[PDB]
Amino acid sequence: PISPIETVPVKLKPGMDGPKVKQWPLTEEKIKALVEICTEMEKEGKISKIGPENPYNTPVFAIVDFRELNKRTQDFWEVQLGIPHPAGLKKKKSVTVLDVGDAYFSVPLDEDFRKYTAFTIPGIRYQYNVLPQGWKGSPAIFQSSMTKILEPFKKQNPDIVIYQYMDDLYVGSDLEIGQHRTKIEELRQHLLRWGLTTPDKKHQKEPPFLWMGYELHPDKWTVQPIVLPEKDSWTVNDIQKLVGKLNWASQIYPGIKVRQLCKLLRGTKALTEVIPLTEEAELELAENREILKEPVHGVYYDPSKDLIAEIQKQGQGQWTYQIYQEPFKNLKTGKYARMRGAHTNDVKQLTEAVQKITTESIVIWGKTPKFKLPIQKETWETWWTEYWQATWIPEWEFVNTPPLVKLWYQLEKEPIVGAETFYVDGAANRETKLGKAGYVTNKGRQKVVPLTNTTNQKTELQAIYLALQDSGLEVNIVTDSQYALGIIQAQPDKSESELVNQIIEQLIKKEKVYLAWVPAHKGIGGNEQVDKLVSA
Amino acid sequence: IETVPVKLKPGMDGPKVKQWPLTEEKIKALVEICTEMEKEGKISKIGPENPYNTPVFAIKKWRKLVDFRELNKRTQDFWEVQLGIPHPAGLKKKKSVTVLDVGDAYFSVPLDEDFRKYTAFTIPSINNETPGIRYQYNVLPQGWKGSPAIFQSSMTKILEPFKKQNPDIVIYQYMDDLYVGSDLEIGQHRTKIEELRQHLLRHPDKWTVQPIVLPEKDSWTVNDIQKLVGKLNWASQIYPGIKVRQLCKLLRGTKALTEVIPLTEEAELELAENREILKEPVHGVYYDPSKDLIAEIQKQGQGQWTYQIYQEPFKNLKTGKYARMRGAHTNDVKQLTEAVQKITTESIVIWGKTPKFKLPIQKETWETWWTEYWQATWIPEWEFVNTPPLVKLWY
Ligand SMILES: [Mg+2]
Repeated sequence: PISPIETVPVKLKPGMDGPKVKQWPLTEEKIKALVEICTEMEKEGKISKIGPENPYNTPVFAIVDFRELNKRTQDFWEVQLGIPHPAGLKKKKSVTVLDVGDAYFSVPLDEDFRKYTAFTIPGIRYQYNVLPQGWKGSPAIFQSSMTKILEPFKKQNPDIVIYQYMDDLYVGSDLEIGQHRTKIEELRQHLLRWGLTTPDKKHQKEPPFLWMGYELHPDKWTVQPIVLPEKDSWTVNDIQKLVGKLNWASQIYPGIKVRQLCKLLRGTKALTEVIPLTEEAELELAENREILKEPVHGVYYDPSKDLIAEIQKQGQGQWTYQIYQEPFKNLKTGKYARMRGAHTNDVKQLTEAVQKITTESIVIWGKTPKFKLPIQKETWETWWTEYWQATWIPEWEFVNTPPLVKLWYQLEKEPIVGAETFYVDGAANRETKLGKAGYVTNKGRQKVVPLTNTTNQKTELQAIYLALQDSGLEVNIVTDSQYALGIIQAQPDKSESELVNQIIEQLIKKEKVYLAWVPAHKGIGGNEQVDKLVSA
Repeated sequence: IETVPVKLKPGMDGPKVKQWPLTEEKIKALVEICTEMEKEGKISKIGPENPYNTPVFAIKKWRKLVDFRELNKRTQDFWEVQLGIPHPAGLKKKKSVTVLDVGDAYFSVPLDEDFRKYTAFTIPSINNETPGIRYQYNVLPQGWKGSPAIFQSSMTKILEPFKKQNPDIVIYQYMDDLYVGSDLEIGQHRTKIEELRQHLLRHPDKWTVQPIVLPEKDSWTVNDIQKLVGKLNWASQIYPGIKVRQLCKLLRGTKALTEVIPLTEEAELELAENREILKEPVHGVYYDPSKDLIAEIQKQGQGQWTYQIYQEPFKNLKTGKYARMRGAHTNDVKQLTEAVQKITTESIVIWGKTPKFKLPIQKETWETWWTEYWQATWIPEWEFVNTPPLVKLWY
């Protein structure tokens, strides 16, 4: 049933010409099979025999390697921000999921591009007439076709809601199971007048409809845990499709990216060849599994009840949040591990988590949720005022949860009277990567320290550290370095930098600190002194 | 009419920008705005096979706003058909400039067919429950660089009468705007605008720079001097004559920061002498028409902000301070935005170009709210950054 829809005009990437690849001769058996097969696609109209003139060719195997053709195909414009989240679905009275079958083979390929789709049978020579299976266009062209076709039936049935996602048509409508049945009939026939045949093996009873792998019960959508095999013959394409499953779940299941397995795909070869990988490969699947094991689910959406996001600092650099509408009936829960900076703050990370969640909703629900955050209104207010950059949170609202967020410490706006003033400085020879770090003081103390394999930044920090250690609860300290000044000025909660962490531990312990800065090399008092002490 | 052929800059392809998520509201808004333009035939639905895309959004003074910044960077410069011919220079000086939205004119002139693909834009769908609606302009689009220059002549013929009719009212066209400046009294100004307005229907002189000044002290502690010293050090990069030395001399020791210190004639001479030069023009300032303008904004906490426009570092073409006292309307984002918008209009009226901004904010943040406050027909280029101690260095 090849659809009568107009064809989307496809081009090759400018500067390129269609593929030309040799077919590795297959086994007598394989060949006799591919023919057997090709002959009926030829019968169904899906493909067709062609003369040995057509320069181009792409490999068939018997278990089409479209890699090349795709590498030279006009990259299209995928028209979707992402896959739809089940929580985004509103609750409907009547719902059916028509799996449009064979949908690719039904939708015809542009004539003037068909040339490129030729393939031979070790030979017999064919060329497609319809969206090929592996071809790059297929999905994007199929979606465009599917929509042009639904449009008509849609202007006609505003009550009905059709969501497409590949070969699956979620048709929902708040209707009498009777009248719905009828609409589904009608619809089912429209498709037919367009060659789109919808098999009888559909959804006809079961409340757990599987639209996109989301079991759609009337009040609870769920996702059956994704099984992820590990066969003997771990074939290339298998490795690719494997990626798919993972990647698909990923928009629910938190982090799974088999990125290092993906590296195995960064050195492609025959699609039929088997090719494993080290601990990278082996271990990646496992960590993925762990996550894939525990199922997920949530309620549907109400376009009349508020969205509420609630985040909680469930640990160092990992946060959690849930977006719900009804106390124990949440849509999406989520974890958010991140630390955007080498030195961040909980206040700072909270904000990041907020903004993630904000858009994430705007994508799914279409509006920004209202928050319940582990941070006191005055703690925020002080922090933004004490920060050089501009910031902002939306529907902020305090919720006294157990782990709370606070600015662990703060520096003094003005120098402490009666605090031993530490003049600090460090240095290191670029060549040797060795340096000293020390100080001098208004009293008389004067430390200096030998150092191995560091940078001048590291010394300038070591030096602040020392003066912090060798001092009391209140201390004025002074650097010839904006680097260290900056890190500290930013009130870093934690860091990748141990020394910075060290420097922080002290900072939370002291009682009053005032870090100041002076122009290096000017005869600024005390400075010229520590300057000489660290020089060799 | 026969379309003016325009083409992308050498060896650059059209734009291919992803669309930002839109609120179930701005979307709806757009959706109707487009369905009409479609009916009027100014746009037209296109397919997935047009690999290009520019983002759109709903500003609201609803208005469709296409973020053409890319297609503009990729558009051939205009210089044959001299885009907005010489910059007035008069504008800078007039008693009153007023800006008009000549933009809707553009929707008449037909756009070169072999160029339409490059304006493709896509209206997003909630939860991605629907393929986006994609379109392609069929007329000079609103924010395109190509538009105005192409329509340059039509406009010129249109104003010529009224211009020769009032030989001294400067009219500068920039993008979709018309900066009509005059020195007439406010009332007698407005008439001229209205006269100019029928035709189409067919206060810089107060701007002021920032004089850097050192504090007024007596309670000079050690760091009070250390402070001064540090600044005057950096200030030299701007005024090579300023020099701290007699000041550093006061500091010589290992004095506790709190120690008070006697400002001797050594320094008394230097401060006063320096105070002079901080108000004397850096003769090196030059606005070079071939260099970009850069704007830097610092946050000053009191709902105040500081900015400097410069082409080459330390050669400030202008410096300033916006203080948007928002007792309740304190959305830094909203402020910073308003800052941004007020600084680019100043530059359009002066250098005749929108500076490229270095925003003191996180991309993410700036990216999630900016549109909520943006009110302009245009959108300057911007780069996110982290301001160092300049806050102090000039406030
Ligand atoms: Mg140093």
